[PDB]
Amino acid sequence: ANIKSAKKRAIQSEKARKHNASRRSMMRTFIKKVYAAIEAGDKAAAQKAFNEMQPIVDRQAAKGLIHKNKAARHKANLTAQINKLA
Amino acid sequence: TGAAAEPRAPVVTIMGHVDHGKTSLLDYIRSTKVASGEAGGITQHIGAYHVETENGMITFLDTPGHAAFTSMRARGAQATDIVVLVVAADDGVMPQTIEAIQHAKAAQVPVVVAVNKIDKPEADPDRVKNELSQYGILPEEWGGESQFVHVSAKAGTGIDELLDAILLQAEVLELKAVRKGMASGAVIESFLDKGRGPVATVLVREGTLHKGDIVLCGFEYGRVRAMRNELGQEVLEAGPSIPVEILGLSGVPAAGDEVTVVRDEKKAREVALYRQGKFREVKLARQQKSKLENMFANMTEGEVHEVNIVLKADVQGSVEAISDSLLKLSTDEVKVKIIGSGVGGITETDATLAAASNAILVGFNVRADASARKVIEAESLDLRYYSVIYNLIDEVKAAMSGMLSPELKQQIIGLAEVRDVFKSPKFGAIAGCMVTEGVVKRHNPIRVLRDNVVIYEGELESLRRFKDDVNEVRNGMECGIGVKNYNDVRTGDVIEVFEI
Amino acid sequence: ARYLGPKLKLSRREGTDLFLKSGVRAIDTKCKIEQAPGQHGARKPRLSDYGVQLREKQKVRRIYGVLERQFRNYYKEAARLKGNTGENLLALLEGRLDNVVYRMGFGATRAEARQLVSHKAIMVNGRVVNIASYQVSPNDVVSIREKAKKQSRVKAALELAEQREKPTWLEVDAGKMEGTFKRKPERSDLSADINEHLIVELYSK
RNA sequence: AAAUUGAAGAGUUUGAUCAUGGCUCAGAUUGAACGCUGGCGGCAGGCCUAACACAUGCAAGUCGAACGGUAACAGGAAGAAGCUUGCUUCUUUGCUGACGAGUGGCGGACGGGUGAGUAAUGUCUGGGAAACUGCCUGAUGGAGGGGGAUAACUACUGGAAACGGUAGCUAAUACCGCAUAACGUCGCAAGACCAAAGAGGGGGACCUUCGGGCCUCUUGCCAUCGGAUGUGCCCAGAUGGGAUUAGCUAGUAGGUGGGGUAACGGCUCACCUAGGCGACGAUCCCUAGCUGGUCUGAGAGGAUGACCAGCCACACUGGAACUGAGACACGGUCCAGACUCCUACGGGAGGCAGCAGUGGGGAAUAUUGCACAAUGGGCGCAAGCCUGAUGCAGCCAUGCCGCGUGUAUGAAGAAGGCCUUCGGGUUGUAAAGUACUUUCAGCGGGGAGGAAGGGAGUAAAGUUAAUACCUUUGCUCAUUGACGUUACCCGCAGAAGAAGCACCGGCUAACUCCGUGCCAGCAGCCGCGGUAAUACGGAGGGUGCAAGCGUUAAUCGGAAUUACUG
Repeated sequence: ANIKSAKKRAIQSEKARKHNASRRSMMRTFIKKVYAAIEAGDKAAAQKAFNEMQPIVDRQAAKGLIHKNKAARHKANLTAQINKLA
Repeated sequence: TGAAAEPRAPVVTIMGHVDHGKTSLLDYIRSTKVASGEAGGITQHIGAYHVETENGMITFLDTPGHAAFTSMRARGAQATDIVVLVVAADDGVMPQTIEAIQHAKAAQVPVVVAVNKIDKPEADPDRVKNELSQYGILPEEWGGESQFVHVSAKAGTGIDELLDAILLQAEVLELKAVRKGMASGAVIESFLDKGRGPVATVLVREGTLHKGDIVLCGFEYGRVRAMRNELGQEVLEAGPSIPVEILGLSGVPAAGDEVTVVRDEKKAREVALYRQGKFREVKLARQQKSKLENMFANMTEGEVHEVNIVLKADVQGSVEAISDSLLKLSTDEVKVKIIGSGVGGITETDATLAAASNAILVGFNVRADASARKVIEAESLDLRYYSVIYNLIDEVKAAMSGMLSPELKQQIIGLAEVRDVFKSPKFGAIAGCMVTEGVVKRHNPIRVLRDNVVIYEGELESLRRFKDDVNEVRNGMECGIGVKNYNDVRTGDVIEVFEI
Repeated sequence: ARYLGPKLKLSRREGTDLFLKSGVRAIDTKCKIEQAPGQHGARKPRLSDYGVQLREKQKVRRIYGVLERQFRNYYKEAARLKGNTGENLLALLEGRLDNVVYRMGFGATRAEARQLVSHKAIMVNGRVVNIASYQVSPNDVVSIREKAKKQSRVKAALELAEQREKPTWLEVDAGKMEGTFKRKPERSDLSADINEHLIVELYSK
């Protein structure tokens, strides 16, 4: 970049990018564990997995990695499905 | 005003026959050595470079000596306070060097000289002194006040003496200038740039400058946007001594002229336009005379065939100078003329200029514009740029030499004698022949002669042997011939066929 | 921006006195008043309908010292204004300062009055107005400023003025060299061999 | 009170006529150009062409009151001395006024440029419902206790440069756990789950580890529900032409369910139904940013979309997402393309449709200027710093408006020119002469306003333990204008420095002589030119405009000549 701060911003945005990426990848992992339990038909594994997932979709919302509404749908959606089976 | 007198750095020019290592003297002092780093190995351009050396300050200017640069050496002499003439003991005196002698005396500029080669054993100073003794210029210790210097120019040997003479020669004469006042001077060389715009290299006689000051060069006017000095990209102030490239002028001025700054631009607008009117009035005047001079509707003879050329050179100094040398190669037979000499590069209206009348488009130094390539590539034309003027002056001549179409005589293809004429309805006659030499052909012209004088002339229409009607007949083979518009066939005459 | 040439030519072309000289002289002893200027002045113009309209507009313009652009703009304003356009044109002309200065007798001619104005010799409401076309309003007081009061042109100008018909809508004190634009002149105040409707016709076609 | 209360026709077909019908003119208008000419000023306008390419400067920073900090300069200091004993120079130490480089915060999504693309994820009018929304704002509560890092820096090392490699080492409002957790999110509910950060100003007992504790106020941080502003989304109508384009469509149209977004939605995927669009113009092709408005017209219309303002779209070309409240980013990143610059040859760098400026194209369009003083934007508690936004200045008669280039007097009415039947007519009161004025330009002298604020003190209130500090409001003192030689006013000199352009046969205001002789030439239309040419060219005279005047280009008018009105 040409301007002093523009240079600095590219550096900061890359750091943030690697920070966000790391936390975001983690989060989707814990979401995916729940969908995987559901697809195997286990209430407990899927409830257990939902309980681990809950606090982290909530936290990443508070931290701006995602919006509150996204966290809610995930909880709403998974909760809907797990109940529909056991 | 104020009549303030301050000393200045002397402006010096150097002249000679090409090859006295005139450039080497400057580059060694400048500790640059740009020589032989450029195309051609010689300096085809003019430039001024100021250096700082004890004692005081001095600047150097140089112009190449060639048959072609009649104007540059003439203007460079009158501008400089001191002129230097390089001479070699091996070269001695040459017709280009004596040409530089006249420029020194006619400009009433004092002259000091230097012997270029002390290195070569076959080179001696005494030869130079005595042979140039005959000419009133360059006396030594005869009471003619002129001093000779002996330098290596390669060795880098002093020099100490030459430098001293130059400082002294400028010291002995009163140096007159002023630090503040109305700026004025002359233009060294002008050219055109793409980003920067039209620019000029200007020696300022009275040294003063400012970004806000209005400057008027010739019939061109404008405000200075920026100032550049040699390598230095920007200079705030410029004195009467050191030269500074000027920028921001309306258009590319004349190759050289007197430049004067003014207080306001509005007052200088009418003056600049006034000079254009006179230059335009004489332009139409010289146009009417040359056309009416013949006093006839056409040329009295067959020299009417001519060649046209289109020239745009990056520098303004060349187009006027080399054209004069380009008119030297002109001859009565083939006439060559320049059309639309440009200040730089190439343009749409220039390519259009070569489109109307067939011509070669050449430039001392030029590059093709994006809009220029489209036109040149589409229609059939020729784009050729030449680093040196010598390669140009040779090929234009070449273009001219080719233009000529002279046949001064041809070589007989075959010679045949005719005997026992026969009658034909179509051609009226068929003359039986026997080829004694060569091969007879159909469409090649023939010369019919009797007793060494030519009875008739023509070109064969039908070559026929028997009923074969072959297009070719060798020697010592029976052959037959007939032609239209030939009434009388007599034996003993010989027909001479010749190729063209 | 001003007509600077011979003046009686204008009167001679329009067929009438345009008051372009002081009036000290019978105009017929200064020029051949009843003959147009030029080689062919004696010739009569068998004059077209357009011609009579043109000459009438020229006449009024030449009286007041107005060139075409400004005068056309005067028509435009007269038209825009309420009431009869032809009469509005003459109100606007007659309200000009160079004009009013002339009518109070401070200048022998409108040309002279205009020079008085331009040369900062005239005040309006004790305030210096130096542009000729300044529109003067009811109750305004225009005066010769103190320094210009001893100019002999002005005394002579007031003498001649005293010998012209005296305008109703102006109250002039010759001693003080001040005067008051009481009201806009009516149509009936102004000469009756001006044909405004012709000028109105010229500018509507 | 007033505020669309407005409308013209002429020449030219014919021997002549009436009708038909086209061509042409008078008018307004212009971002104009060219030709001749050119004094001043105020206000405006100024690449319409190549969304062609761009050298150089400048156009986005700021905060030490978040943080480790010193390298510059500035003081200060135990202690070195300049020592001529209070003046001091340098060795030192961030002690502090400040501040390069660094982390961090907020801004680089605004301001400014352009109109390429787009006949619709556009615009205009009018409505909807499923949403987010930095800074500013109201409400109610938090602001507890910890942890591992890292740039800078240090050491070693690679590069021509750009910029790197190792290992050390350290701070925070950088970063992450843990606690706390509802009028929040999920859930019928029971329950389950989510955050944070300090930094400054001043200070009375009181005292220590002299750091501060503690007292107090300012400010920032977290949560939730609002306000305001901004933005996303959906529907209807309108918004160019072409059928010498009539059929178009597989995410296509809908349904179910999963996923997805801030949010509704074929947004996406699977499955199912077989629909959906189209002569009320789909599809395809050409062209084009839309509007307020602008020009013209009595109007209805016609033409149009510079300058100002609103919306959209773009940022070298094609594609992409990252950061962020906001971007798929005008001076950010990545890939590919076109192109250019640097290089020590191994490798690097850049994108003016920001402001100046350059080349190129063109009939044609400006200075590489001054200033943040004013308004407004970014950061900061502030002081202030930045701001080619903006305010101004330069250039060009490009346009609009104003003014000047003198005023008055001046006759047998001169000389000269021009016409003349040689009587005289004209140029012409024009000139000369005579008085007289002095705008503008020139030169000196003086001198508003655009300035509100901000700075020291002071006093009062609200604060509080407090007269501190903070903040508000009065007081005084000294100050802030790029323009600028400002506007404007006074003085001096003299008519002194300031008039050109087109036209004069009819249309059409303005007539004669000489030259030419179907030539040279004119010509908007008719039509002029072969011996009297008011039509060519010169002259005298005249007409119309006037710092302009003509010619060319261009829209509408007249044209009821696309006729809805008609």
